[PDB]
Amino acid sequence: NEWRKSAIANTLLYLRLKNIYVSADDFVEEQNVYVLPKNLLKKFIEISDVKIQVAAFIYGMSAKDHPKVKEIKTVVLVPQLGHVGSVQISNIPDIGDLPDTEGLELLGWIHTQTEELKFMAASEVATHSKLFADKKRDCIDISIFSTPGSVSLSAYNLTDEGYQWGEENKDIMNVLSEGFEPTFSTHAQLLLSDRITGNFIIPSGNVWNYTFMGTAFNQEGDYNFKYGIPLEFYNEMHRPVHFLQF
Amino acid sequence: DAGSKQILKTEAANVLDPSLRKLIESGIGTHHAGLTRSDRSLSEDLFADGLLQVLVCTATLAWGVNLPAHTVIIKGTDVYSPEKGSWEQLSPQDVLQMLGRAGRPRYDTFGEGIIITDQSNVQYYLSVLNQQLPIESQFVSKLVDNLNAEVVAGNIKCRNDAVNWLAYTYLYVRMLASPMLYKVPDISSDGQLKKFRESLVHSALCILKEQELVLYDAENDVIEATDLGNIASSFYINHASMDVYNRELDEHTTQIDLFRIFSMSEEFKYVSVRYEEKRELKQLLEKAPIPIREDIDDPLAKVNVLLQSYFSQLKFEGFALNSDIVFIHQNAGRLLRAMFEICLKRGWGHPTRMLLNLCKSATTKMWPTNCPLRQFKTCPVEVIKRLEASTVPWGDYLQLETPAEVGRAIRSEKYGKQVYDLLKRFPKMSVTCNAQPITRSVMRFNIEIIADWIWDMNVHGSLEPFLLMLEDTDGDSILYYDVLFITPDIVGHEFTLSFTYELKQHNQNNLPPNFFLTLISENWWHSEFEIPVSFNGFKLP
Amino acid sequence: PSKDDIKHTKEQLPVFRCRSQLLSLIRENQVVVIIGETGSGKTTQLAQYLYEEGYANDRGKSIVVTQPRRVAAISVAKRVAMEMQVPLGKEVGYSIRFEDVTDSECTKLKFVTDGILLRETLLDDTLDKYSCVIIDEAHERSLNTDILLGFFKILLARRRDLKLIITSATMNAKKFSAFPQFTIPGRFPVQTIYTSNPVQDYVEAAVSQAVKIHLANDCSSGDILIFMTGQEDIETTFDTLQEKFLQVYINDIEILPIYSALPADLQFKIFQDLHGTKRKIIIATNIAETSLTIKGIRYVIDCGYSKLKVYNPKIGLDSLVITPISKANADQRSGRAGRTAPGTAYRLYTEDTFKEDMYLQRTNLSNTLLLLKSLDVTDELSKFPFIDKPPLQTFLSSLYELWFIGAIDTSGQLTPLGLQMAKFPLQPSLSKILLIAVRNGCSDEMLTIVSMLSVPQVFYRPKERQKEADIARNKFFIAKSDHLTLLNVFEQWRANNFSSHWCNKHFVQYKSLVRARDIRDQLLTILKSQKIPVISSGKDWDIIKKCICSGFAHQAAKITGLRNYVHLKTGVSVQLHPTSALHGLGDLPPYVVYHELLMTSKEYICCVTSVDPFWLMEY
Repeated sequence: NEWRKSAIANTLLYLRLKNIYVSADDFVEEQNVYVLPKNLLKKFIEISDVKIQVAAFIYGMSAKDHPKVKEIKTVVLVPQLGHVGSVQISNIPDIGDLPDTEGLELLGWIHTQTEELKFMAASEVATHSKLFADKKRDCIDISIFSTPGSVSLSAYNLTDEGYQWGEENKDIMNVLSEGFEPTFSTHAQLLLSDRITGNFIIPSGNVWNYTFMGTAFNQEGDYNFKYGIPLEFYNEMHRPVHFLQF
Repeated sequence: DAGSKQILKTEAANVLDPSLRKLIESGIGTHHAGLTRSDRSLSEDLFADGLLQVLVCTATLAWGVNLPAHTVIIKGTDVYSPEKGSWEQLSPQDVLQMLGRAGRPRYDTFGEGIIITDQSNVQYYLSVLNQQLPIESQFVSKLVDNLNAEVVAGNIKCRNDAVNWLAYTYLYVRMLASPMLYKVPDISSDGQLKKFRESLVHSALCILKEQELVLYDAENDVIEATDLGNIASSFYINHASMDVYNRELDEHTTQIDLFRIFSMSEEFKYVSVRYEEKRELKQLLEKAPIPIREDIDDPLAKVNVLLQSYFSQLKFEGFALNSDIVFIHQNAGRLLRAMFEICLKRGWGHPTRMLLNLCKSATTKMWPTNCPLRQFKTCPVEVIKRLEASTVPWGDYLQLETPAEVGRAIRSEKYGKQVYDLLKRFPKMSVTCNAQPITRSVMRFNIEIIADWIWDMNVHGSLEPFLLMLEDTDGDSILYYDVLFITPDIVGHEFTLSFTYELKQHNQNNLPPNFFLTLISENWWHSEFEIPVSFNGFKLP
Repeated sequence: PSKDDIKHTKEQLPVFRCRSQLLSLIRENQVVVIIGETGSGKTTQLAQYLYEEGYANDRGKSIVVTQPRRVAAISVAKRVAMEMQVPLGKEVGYSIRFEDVTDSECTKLKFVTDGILLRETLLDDTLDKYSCVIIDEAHERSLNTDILLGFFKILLARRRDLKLIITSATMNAKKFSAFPQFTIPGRFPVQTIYTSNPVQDYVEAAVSQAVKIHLANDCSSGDILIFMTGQEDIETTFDTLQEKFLQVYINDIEILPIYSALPADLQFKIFQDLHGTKRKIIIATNIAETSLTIKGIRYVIDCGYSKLKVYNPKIGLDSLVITPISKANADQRSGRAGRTAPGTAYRLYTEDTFKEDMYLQRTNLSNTLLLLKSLDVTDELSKFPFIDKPPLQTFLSSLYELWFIGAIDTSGQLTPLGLQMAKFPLQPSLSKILLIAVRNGCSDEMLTIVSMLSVPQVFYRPKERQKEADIARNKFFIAKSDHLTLLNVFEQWRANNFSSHWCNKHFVQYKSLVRARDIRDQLLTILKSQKIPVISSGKDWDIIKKCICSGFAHQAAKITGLRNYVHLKTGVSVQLHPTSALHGLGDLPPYVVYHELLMTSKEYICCVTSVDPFWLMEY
């Protein structure tokens, strides 16, 4: 029962949202800006763990006003298996056959972490390449540094050196740390907005957190999906096993 | 030995299972509940027929049965009050019920009643059995709760209604007659206790107003009925408990908190963790499925762990504690409901949804994370275990419309045809919903529903009720609700619902992508069906 | 008392510390994945714990089995019977090719080879009444193992009520995740060396001699357990070692060879204890790689090579091929060393060590495609979430092979022939020929021959012994056919039952006769279960040997002089195997069908059978 302590902790995780910090630099109208609806952030943290990483894809689309303002519309939460400092994510979901999905782009992923950095780390780069290397290269990464008190958002692109390096690393160990570069990643323009509201898409089975089911986690699984309200990380459904002891 | 023994020892063998039989061979029976229905009926009937000389009883015999004996002995008069969290003396009515067994009226010339107790008590039980313990009113102790219920029934608006009401109480008839006992100030001034009545009513009302069960203006003298007081009356909840539910229940209230809030109820004020049971209790508190923030010193931890146990039907050794737990389930139901009622009124989507399960969980004596084949009383014990361990989604089993197919998933042939029949008896809905903007601010929602189960009277009763909510995109804000009662004439055929909801200003300026519309069985696990309600192309006028 | 002593003993083993966490996880999950050290208990004790936690809260269960090899099935069945104080046919029982000792129906636990449970999946495409399989030695990537995954993943998506288990001591955690893990900490340690110059020709008999002198200068009492690739390098290395000892030097050492083809008593001598100062120096193949507990072994070695069997689809050519082992084989070998005391391993591992290079775990997928399409796992094979299927190339060979066999229709969906064949624990070519042998009314001789072209070698050949003895060749009598030597041997064996003595007197390998028997009666019983007419009935030896041409059906030969050959797949030049009946003569019909084509230092053709021009021309 390491989790019991974490599970109790996650109840107050809503208080971290009185302190929301977004990484900013000089606005460049030559490159994109990603708009993340504030409600999605609030929820995504509310369902996250304090220690273990939690991740989702983001889908959105450009407005007419500016083709370079990509509004994020939907966060797709998918079967996955979290760890401290890394997360194993299933493949890009097929959501084509859902309603209102007319002309969404897959813009990238978004995830929690417990180490504040100014650059994409090595598990990030491994996973970012795993997911997007051969599929869609411009996919950003929105990294959320979540810690007692606050959350701090940070958006990155990955360079091709990054991708290549990530392709080389099928696996990542605690100690190996071979060939890594902080310059692999570049600041991407993120704006949090409260004037658009986005929504969730969750697996049809409803469970996204295969920690306590790590045998059944299919990392190339062809899964089904629906619009819906995502479960919390230590939600009873993510823990069939604990109700067996009792 | 010749007459009885063959007639006894025939009968002694046949239905007797436990250690009861080695007692019955000796002509003495035992009789309690939680004993085989045939086994206790033998006891009654052998004792009735002269063959047992001695039946040893728990108190139920005294209310349940008509089984007299010449002699009745109360061994001991110590009883455990779980309510009071403590050992106590037999109440007078229990002793008088027990003694009503003494003496067979048709046969016996007379009857004998023996009480056995500490000398301290003897004087007391003397008075009880000899017409000298007076009947006196306790109406003040429950005055606040009972006043509120008439306020809620709308028979009280001004506090003169209250002092009239009190005149039809026993308290009142009894106060007039022994004002010193009831601590009246001065009957001669007060006459028929008009100022006393008014004063009780006042103090009562103020503590009610303090807790938001009522609205009160002393100066004006208007009594008014809150929605919260209206729950307290309807679900028979202690005012203090409504207070705790008021402060503690939150938009961000969580499963782990609910168990705590539940355990905070006035109903469980006296629950204490006694020294001996503490070792066993710690064993359960660390295998607890929902985290307990509270210590094992704390009483709240006990009530919490006990309730979690009832949901898992845990076997308990200690008698003390097993009585305690029983006390909890018989209240758990209507407390958890009162909690649910508040959250639904207040709009909090997520705790409302969770409370509804706890309510289910306390009816069905099982947790959410269990396939409801276990919910059909009429399923075998092995078959579900194979459907739980596998991990195939619950709903997944439901989709198959072929009786052979369902049997292949089970991996049993004959259980596969009977479970197909059960499956078709599991409640399910179809929901469609479009929306129509009436004005800019006002949206009408038009819903069409089909109920898809085949009715069985043993399995569904007269009706199966269904909560319908329309909730915001976050899934945190209940925007409309209504309860649908499905009945055997309703299943299979389509119907329509319409309602309006007034969009908040935020959403008026930028429509959200969607809302949600959800139907949940009040009774049947994992029969929830929700659909998104798009606003995709929409122009608000 | 003896059973309460067995309990006490069980409760000291490392896996007992986890037994409740384990039992919960299984009960709660379709799937599992035990991981735990070599000797930890995983075998013996997991299926005990499952049976027990039915039997001790009023329930019953079933179960099935632990691992891949015949000797493991039988041996750890006999163990677990002793750890119950029961005879084998109560709650024990095994099932292997040619040997079965059934359990009661109900409680009871069912210890089998992989291939046998695949055959039983014909009578249950659901594998039901079986609560709880188990998993044994999953990291032995055999085609049967990998087939029975595909079928079990699909079954568990049908029938959640079922329970799996997985289990090894050496296994990729990441790979398992891709395809609840439970780690069992605790054993003895095994100190591991790596040779330190290119191990390039890996019976560097110099490396071998010098290592055995070093591990005799350390005065550490224990037995050595070399691992070698086949009977050739076992007999050369052992013989060479003996020669060196006479030249360099029994009353200090006994060499003992261990291969599936040696007499069953010689096999049992590996586990026996040698006189006083005599060190025992096993030279074994991969049959000693997994499960076993040769008490006395302190000191492995490991030449890092195995004996693979290597199809090519486009030309239809099989071949034996000495190949680098995989990291999993290396780990299992080393695990033989620290089960009963601290040990060493001596990985002769440098070149194709490159240990990094050494593949973690290479096999034709056709059998596993049939299981993916007979459990209805039905997207397609190449969107099965394997692990592997690895290469796309080998996937499309298997789909094309099933298509041409008429196991698959125009839509990629199974035919009735394909469904039946997916239920037989054979090659599907051999399953096709079996159905032709059930029409004809020749099923029982075809069943013997199909089982025999899926089993260990049948004759015993002493050490360097360049050929059969002329008694064994006069088990073919007239007809130049390995397949009929092995029938005449099997007929006669089935009568004797004084049968260790019969085997000895005719130089035959007792546990290949028993395995072949068991395989034959399983394939017959699965036939009958799938609603078929058997019999045998007339000049069937001719119709039967003909049918062999369609069960091994690119494997046709010529004869172009003494011990020289000529594969009728465009003219390539091969040798009759030195074990064959037909290992020398002029004979009568110059066309042979064979069971294997085996790369060595030449290509060689294995179990042969002469077949007339009409037999080759119309099957």
